[PDB]
Amino acid sequence: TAMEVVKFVNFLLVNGFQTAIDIFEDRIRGIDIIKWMERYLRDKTVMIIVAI
Amino acid sequence: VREPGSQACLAIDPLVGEEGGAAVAKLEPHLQPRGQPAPQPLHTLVLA
Repeated sequence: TAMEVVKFVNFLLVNGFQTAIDIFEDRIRGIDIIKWMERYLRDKTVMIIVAI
Repeated sequence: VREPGSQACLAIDPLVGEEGGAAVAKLEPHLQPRGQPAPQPLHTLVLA
């Protein structure tokens, strides 16, 4: 569901939500993948969306 | 008894800006093609 997720991220960014996703965060995600994931997993305030 | 006429509940619906939202753009580098006469490494040999 990569294409649909890109459309979904467009929808969220247009409406003012700062969405963090691997494809767009490639530069920072490239420094340390696990660190990048843990940054958003540890933060309680970040809402996580699970694309089933 | 009282009537909810004045105090009726309120529904909500965001004013989505998706209709005017910009799209996500993919970048592709225009490779300098080797199909076109691109240069090559000059592996040199010696005629002794």
